[PDB]
Amino acid sequence: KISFFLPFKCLPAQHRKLLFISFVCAVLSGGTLPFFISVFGVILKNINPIILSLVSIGLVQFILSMISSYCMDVITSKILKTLKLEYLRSVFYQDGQFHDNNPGSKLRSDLDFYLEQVSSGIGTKFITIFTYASSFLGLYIWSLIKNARLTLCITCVFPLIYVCGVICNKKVKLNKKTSLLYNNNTMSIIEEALMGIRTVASYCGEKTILNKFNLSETFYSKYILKANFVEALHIGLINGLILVSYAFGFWYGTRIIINSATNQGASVISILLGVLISMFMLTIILPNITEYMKALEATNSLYEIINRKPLVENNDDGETLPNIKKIEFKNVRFHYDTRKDVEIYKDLSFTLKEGKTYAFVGESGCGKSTILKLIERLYDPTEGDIIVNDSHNLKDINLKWWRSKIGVVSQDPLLFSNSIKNNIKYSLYSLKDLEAMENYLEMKKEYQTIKDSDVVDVSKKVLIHDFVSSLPDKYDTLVGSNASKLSGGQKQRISIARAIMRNPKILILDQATSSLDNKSEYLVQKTINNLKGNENRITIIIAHRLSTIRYANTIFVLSNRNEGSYIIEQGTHDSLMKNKNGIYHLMINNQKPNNLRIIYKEIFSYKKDVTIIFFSILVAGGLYPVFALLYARYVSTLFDFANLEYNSNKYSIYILLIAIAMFISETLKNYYNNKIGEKVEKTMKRRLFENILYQEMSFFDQDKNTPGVLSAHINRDVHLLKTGLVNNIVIFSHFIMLFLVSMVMSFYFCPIVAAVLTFIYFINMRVFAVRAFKDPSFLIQEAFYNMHTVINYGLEDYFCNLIEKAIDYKNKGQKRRIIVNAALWGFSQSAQLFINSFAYWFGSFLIKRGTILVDDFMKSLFTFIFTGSYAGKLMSLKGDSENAKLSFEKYYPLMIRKSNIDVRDDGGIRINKNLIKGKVDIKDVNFRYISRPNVPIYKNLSFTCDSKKTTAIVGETGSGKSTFMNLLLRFYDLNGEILLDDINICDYNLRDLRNLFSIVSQEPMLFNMSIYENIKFGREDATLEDVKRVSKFAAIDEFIESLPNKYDTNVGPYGKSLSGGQKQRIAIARALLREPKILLLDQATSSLDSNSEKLIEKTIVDIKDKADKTIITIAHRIASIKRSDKIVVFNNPDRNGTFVQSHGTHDELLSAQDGIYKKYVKLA
Ligand SMILES: Nc1ncnc2c1ncn2[C@@H]1O[C@H](COP(=O)(O)OP(=O)(O)OP(=O)(O)O)[C@@H](O)[C@H]1O
Ligand SMILES: Nc1ncnc2c1ncn2[C@@H]1O[C@H](COP(=O)(O)OP(=O)(O)OP(=O)(O)O)[C@@H](O)[C@H]1O
Ligand SMILES: [Mg+2]
Ligand SMILES: [Mg+2]
Repeated sequence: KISFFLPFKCLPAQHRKLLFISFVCAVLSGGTLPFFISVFGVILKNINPIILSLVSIGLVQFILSMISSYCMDVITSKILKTLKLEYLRSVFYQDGQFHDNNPGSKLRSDLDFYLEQVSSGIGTKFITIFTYASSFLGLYIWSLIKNARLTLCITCVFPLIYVCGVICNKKVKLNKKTSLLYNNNTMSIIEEALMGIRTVASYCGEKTILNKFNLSETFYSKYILKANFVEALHIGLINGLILVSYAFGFWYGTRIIINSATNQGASVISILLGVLISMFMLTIILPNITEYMKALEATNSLYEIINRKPLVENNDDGETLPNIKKIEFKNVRFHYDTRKDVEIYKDLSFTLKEGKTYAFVGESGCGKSTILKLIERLYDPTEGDIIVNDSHNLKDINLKWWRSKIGVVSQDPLLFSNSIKNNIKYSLYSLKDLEAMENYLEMKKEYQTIKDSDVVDVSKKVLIHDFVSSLPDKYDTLVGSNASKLSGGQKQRISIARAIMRNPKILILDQATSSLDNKSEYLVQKTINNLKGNENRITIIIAHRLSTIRYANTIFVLSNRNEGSYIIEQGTHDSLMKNKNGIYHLMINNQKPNNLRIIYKEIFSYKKDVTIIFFSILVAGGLYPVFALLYARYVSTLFDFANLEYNSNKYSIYILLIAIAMFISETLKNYYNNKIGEKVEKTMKRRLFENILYQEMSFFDQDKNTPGVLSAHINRDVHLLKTGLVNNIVIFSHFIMLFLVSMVMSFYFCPIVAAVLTFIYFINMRVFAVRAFKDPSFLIQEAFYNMHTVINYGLEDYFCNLIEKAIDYKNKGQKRRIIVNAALWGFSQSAQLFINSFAYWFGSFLIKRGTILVDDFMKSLFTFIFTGSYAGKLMSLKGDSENAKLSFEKYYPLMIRKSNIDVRDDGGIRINKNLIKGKVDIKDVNFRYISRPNVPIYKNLSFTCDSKKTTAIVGETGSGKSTFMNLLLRFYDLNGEILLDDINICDYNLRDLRNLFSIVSQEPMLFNMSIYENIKFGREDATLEDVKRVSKFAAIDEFIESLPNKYDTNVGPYGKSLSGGQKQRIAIARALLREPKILLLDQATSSLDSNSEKLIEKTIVDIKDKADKTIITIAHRIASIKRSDKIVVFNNPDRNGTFVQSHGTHDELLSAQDGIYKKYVKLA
């Protein structure tokens, strides 16, 4: 065993008393039915006071049962809050090795899988057990005092039912665990598809994903259906065993009758009829024990994750030094966990003092960013040490205080999606929390102390104050998901400002000036190298353009030329190039309302599946009241002896025949339920995702249709249907069949009372049917995608407290919807006696009149007890049925919506890839975004690229360079024209338009498949030989052939298990395999050293030496621009638009008229 009361362990003393009250106020309400029997039996056989007593005990039953339902639904939605908060707080404090093996899409699935079990095992189903177990003892203890030997045969049977459960549970968890893995698999395909929709749409790979989705769901439905078969057999078998035992009891009971009535109604019949009700209660109890025993394992598995202990603990056991000096590596080694057989470092060691600048240079696979991550203690070394100030090791200093001084600008900027000033002010929270919380909550209030004076000047210091002051909502406008609204240089400037604001002692810049022109870079560098406090700090620059590090106290050069990188040179700018003919000299010489009808229509189509369940419900529903015959026709044939033994042997065999029919009906009722529900779930899951995957780009720029929201809709609110909407109907049908059989059985005795009270039961049945700060999922996904920023700037408790205010905001009807359900639950348990009292009332008159007898009245009233007692099951699945309908109503329009720009339209000019000139002409252009329609960008653009020529485009940051590309691929429609071979782009049947282009985007992206499949994206029919051929021009087919599982190696999610230079060359290779007619490049050499850069340049100029390809490029390095044919300059003198100024300079007209190009040539 594990335990019993785990979910109720971590509670305060304010809810434990509520638990005690809810426990005690149910046993009382349960022990009134046998008390009612004991009173009614003695009072019937002998007017106002008795009716008043009956109504009074009914009322106190109502009042006692109303409280237990209110004081139980309050604990449920506090446990379900506490667990979910404790889960995702010991995920932020976990080390980095935990995040490599456990992707973010694997955690959400487990979370919202186990919480469903916990919710469906501690709700209203917890109290029905205890309130129907009291009625068991009330009738079992009564029947025991009279004759115990007749009754104590089932206690010998209790051990046998305990054995089926063990095996029938052991044969379940295997399949459930095997299905959870494929669930985790198919959840990692949705997020990666929605984040990279711009690439999927461009390469037409939105059909390859559907096949993976369908395979992963097909291997899932099989195992889940195989698992939920055993559970339909277990409960179907227990009923049969119980009825067989009852048959043995009846057989033993007839023995004393045949003895006495021969050798010398009846009380024995009464005893057996009292025993029957106990078994009828066990029929209701047992199918809720399992669902409670499923929750213990789930919450155990959750506490297993919550009580994890990582290697790098963020305790408060560290130290606090005065100041920072002399970081020092000493014989460091390191390797990663996935690739245990791939070493990186040989003998890494150096020293760094304060008040100086430093630099790192090398190839694109060495260890630079790995050092960046190794300083901040995301990871730990294996053999060396990072001793600080020659008397203290880094594994003994307080991590919070150490991170309270470092400013970071990473190789991939990661901003949140609220606003600019809040993103810039987030740097200070981790310092104010140190000021307040370590003095004497004083934290949540001092965040207002941060005034709007430092934001202004720190924005002035990065040349963004002018642009941010021109648009509406200066410091209040919001940025989209991953800051998709802004541009690259803008995000770099925002991150630099966020780093400067806190005045760090240590600063680490990792390719921060990659997407910025020469002039702004020079000005920003002049600003940073004279900032206040520069007399004592340590700045660490990493760069590929060696012009920015001309001044530096030391320059470290390192290489790996095949078992580990190492340093080869040390010296300044002047004392390094003139010394020898090393690598550095070569480098510097190189540079120089009625919607639910859609569901039922799908249910009433599997015609042979709805038939069997119907004929099984018809048999399992009414076979308890049919026993009423078996006694009557038996008791009618007691005083006709000399043939009694024949009947006695006959009716026991009839009971056996009924027992063997209970089994089949129950198990076929319980299995085909889930079989029908899963098949609705699959279709409703597929259609939504399929429709969403073909929509346009503006649909994804909206505020609410974010990637973290849609996945939750799909998974959760398509899974809810199977349970709620398809099980509740089955329950209603079972109840209806009980009622329809009981009303037939009651006419057999006396039709008057039946015709009277069926009306009342119909009315009481009608009551049950007709009675009726953003989201949490946004924040959780937004945190899981940007874990590095959140760990660097110390933002765990902030999001923790911020998600609580959304859980509470979503729960507002959580208070009103409970009292209604509690009143209904009380009315279910108290609607039985109010009717019996009225029956006695209007029966006394007719009995006194002399028209109806007492016996038939009694045994016509007694037979409705089953349908009176079964009403408690009409309240176990109400909330999940309502939530499902609400969710369906608020995701149906996504399912039905259609797109304006759809690739499936197959009508238009079909274009062949044999006769194409490749001329792109522009007549006039005017464009404006919908997110902020006051900012004009383009005004009368005019330029051309003729055919098989090379064209270069230079401009200022924010001018619209990476917007022409998007307009050219039908991401956004137009006022103006763009012509390909003198015909507009809107009339080409864009399946072929997107076939002959090939882009190299500004931020590459990869998926969790292998390299072989990522390079084959789009073009499925291709051999490994073509891949080997095309991976040679990319200058990457040496690293891959030094690696286990060369082309079968699995990259991580989004490409995090590779570097930036590799991720980019792989994208280049992917673009070259398609054999494109038009090649679009956008900063294709931003993260590459000069050697790889000139190799790819050799490939490009070789391709340019021959015809049959039209190339367009964008770059800031002046070196790779002179070899073009025409150079186009964009400008924006007054902030109203852009127009062409220069045209066709080609490095021969650099200063003829006043322009900007004459600066960009000389500044670098
Ligand atoms: N999570 C990971 N698991 C396993 N290996 C990794 C992981 N992240 C990076 N690597 C490997 O570590 C090596 C070093 O990568 P590094 O961070 O030094 O790239 P880089 O030098 O910054 O590249 P660039 O110079 O182009 O920016 C790479 O060869 C890469 O394959
Ligand atoms: N999704 C969007 N919604 C609204 N406006 C946008 C969106 N994307 C870009 N913009 C606007 O377009 C302008 C320029 O965008 P773009 O990214 O094309 O410039 P860029 O030339 O790529 O900049 P860089 O040269 O730094 O990459 C920005 O000022 C921005 O306000
Ligand atoms: Mg890097
Ligand atoms: Mg750009």
